[PDB]
Amino acid sequence: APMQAPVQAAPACMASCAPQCCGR
Repeated sequence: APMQAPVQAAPACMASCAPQCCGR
């Protein structure tokens, strides 16, 4: 049971397009 880092699910968020593709 290895402890993994959960990914907060973003809404179509991409750095290059962020923070617009991340809505805000």
